[PDB]
Amino acid sequence: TRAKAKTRSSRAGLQFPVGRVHRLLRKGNYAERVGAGAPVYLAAVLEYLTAEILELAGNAARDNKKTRIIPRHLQLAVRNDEELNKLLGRVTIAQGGVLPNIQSVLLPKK
Amino acid sequence: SRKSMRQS
Amino acid sequence: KRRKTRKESYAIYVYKVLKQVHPDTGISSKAMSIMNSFVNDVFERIAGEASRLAHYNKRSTITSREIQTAVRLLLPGELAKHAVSEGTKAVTKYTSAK
Amino acid sequence: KRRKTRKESYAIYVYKVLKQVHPDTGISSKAMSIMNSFVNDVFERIAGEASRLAHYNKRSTITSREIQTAVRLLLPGELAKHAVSEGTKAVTKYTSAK
Amino acid sequence: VLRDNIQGITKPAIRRLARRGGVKRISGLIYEETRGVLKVFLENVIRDAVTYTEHAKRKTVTAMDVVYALKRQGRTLYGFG
Amino acid sequence: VLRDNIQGITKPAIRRLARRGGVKRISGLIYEETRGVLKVFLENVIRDAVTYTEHAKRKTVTAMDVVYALKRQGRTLYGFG
Amino acid sequence: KPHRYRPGTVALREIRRYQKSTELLIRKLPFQRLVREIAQDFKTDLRFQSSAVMALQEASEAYLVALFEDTNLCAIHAKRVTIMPKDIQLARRIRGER
Amino acid sequence: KPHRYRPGTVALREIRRYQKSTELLIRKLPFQRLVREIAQDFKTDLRFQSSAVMALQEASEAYLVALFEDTNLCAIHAKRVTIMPKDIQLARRIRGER
DNA sequence: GTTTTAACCGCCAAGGGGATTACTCCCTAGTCTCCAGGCAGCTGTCAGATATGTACATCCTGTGAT
DNA sequence: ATCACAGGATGTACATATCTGACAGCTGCCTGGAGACTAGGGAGTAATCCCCTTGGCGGTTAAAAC
Repeated sequence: TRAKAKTRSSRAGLQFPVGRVHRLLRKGNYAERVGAGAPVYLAAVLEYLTAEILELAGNAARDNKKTRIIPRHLQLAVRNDEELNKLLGRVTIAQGGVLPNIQSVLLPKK
Repeated sequence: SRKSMRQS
Repeated sequence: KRRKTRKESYAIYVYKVLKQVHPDTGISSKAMSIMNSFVNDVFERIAGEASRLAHYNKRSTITSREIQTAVRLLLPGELAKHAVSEGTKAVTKYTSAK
Repeated sequence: KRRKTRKESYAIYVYKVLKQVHPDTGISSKAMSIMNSFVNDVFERIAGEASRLAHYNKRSTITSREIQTAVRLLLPGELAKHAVSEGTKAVTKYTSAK
Repeated sequence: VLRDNIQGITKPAIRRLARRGGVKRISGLIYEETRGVLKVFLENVIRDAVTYTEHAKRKTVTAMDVVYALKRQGRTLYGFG
Repeated sequence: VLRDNIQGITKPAIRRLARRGGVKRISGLIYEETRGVLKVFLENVIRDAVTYTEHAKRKTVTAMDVVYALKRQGRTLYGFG
Repeated sequence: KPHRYRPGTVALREIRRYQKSTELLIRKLPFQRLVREIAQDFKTDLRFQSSAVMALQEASEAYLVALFEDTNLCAIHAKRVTIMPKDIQLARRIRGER
Repeated sequence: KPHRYRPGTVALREIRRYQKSTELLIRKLPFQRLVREIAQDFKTDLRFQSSAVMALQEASEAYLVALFEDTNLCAIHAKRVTIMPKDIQLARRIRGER
């Protein structure tokens, strides 16, 4: 009898689908062959980035007295983190708005 | 021997 | 009558990660779509960089090293090093199990 | 007496096109390298656009119409229409021949 | 046949967009320039989207076509697939 | 170990670069800012090139590595392969 | 004597209000009509999905807001607090769109 | 008694001369030393091909020339003929680099 | 305009390693079978949108004053 | 006589009550991922070569510094 099925995500201690990433790499016309550890590494990287953005968005939501993350929270999280802003510099988030930035020259004179 | 219509 | 054709998304994985990082915080449909598009975009970026790396070195296989170099080339500063550490940890654990 | 490896380039074809458009005109090594890099870059751009066009439409074959759509997307206007005309004429002649 | 719809982008709309951009004072000639710039941008994006739609042999411009057109121009949009 | 090599970009060199750019009058504080900008740009390009070289298991940074580094930053350079 | 705010208090209030808010600032029907009129020049009898028009409006508003931020920066550079068409032209020329 | 040109004739002459010319404007050895010093922080005992350093110099000079063009445009926008560090900062901010 | 210096060039010399070739093995594509993770579909319920009234925050002009 | 408060008006942030629809959870199932093998070649590794990078050294003077 064959052994009980165990997902590759559980082996690496990851929540993202390692098998789905492997299938997308194989069927994405990227290379003739795909290594075994490559989908694991890519799933780990994607999970880390998602965790960072979700943590920052949850912090923003808690600061806005909300319990559900909305696009505004994601936009605030992305544009407030320097590295995340650099990564998504040319990315537009729908319904995210803009930061409250008013130039100091336009402020009233005391 | 070769001319392009883009430059007329 | 007939169920719509299934469309694969990263919704459940993003929700699991959110519950890991914020047990009490939820997520809206638009925010979930934005997260899914972000995951797809990052996956496409990393895969394309790894493919270009393999082509430049006349290699036929994308391995952990090629993805790692793609991550180092695409993520800025602390993001790159943290992603490298997380990925190497995951690969080490995966090879340690089976 | 170790012969250098074969490095493929578009130099001879660029020279033929130059002799077609300017019989009494030469080209330097640096200019030839620049033209070769331009050909390679445009080839990569069009091929990538055609590949993502095929992926978007869930097709496994890059055909003439995918390349045509890539040319229409990447080239600025009159260049695009003249390139499309030349490509269609060449494809028609090739199909007519054999 | 639709005509003269660029005037539909009214002066208050451009003023609101400038306020969101942080502009405190707007000249009267800003509106025509903004309308022209918006027309050029929409022309480019819609041209790319229609090219994508025509390649797919479809008669309906989809959200995915717009997303692909924006990505081709280096203006990736999140939240529409 | 090399040090203080940013000063090798002399004032006449920056003036020549500005003249090629059409600049007629140059402030005295332009040179430090230009050196800093050039240092940042070179740091980015060289970091990408060294990453490419390390991935290739080479110890010599090749022209192809620099070309790939520039192309990654949207600065494709012809004439070097 | 009726109450009147000085010329610039209400402008700052509007800036704060529209930077705090995230809803679209252009009317939906005029923008849809403009999109359809522009698309008429590329292909006749075109249909549009609602999500397509929403995405187009989102992208256009984001682009216009970024352009207005650059225009405000350029106008401040000229020791002015009023944006002028020359500021927009300078911003678009530096960006590389002209 | 000695012949002296007015303050700006020689600047225009140099502009014309260096826009006619195409040779590199930065000395080779200082730029190579700067490249090696910068690369020392990334990897030790690194070697460089001559073509790599030439490509780096060409890219750096082209980038600086474009930046100086944008800086001149910014300076003209402020009713000035002298470029200032704030002009460079504004150009880089509009470009999207700082 | 005057004084200084190191960039450049020509030449020579040593060796590090990039590139090539040969060999071999083990990692991945491919296939078959099996099963359970995820997706479409319902459904209930509570977080936020919407009034709604109220307590400040802030702006602006009159005005008393040192 | 030009400058701090006084106070009025407006707007905005802040409890509070309704309600709803969108989100989170449960269910059935099927298709895609997992287990278990085989074949074969892509790549890791060892040996070698020569070339091309690095180091040095002296003379000239254009360019850098003042």
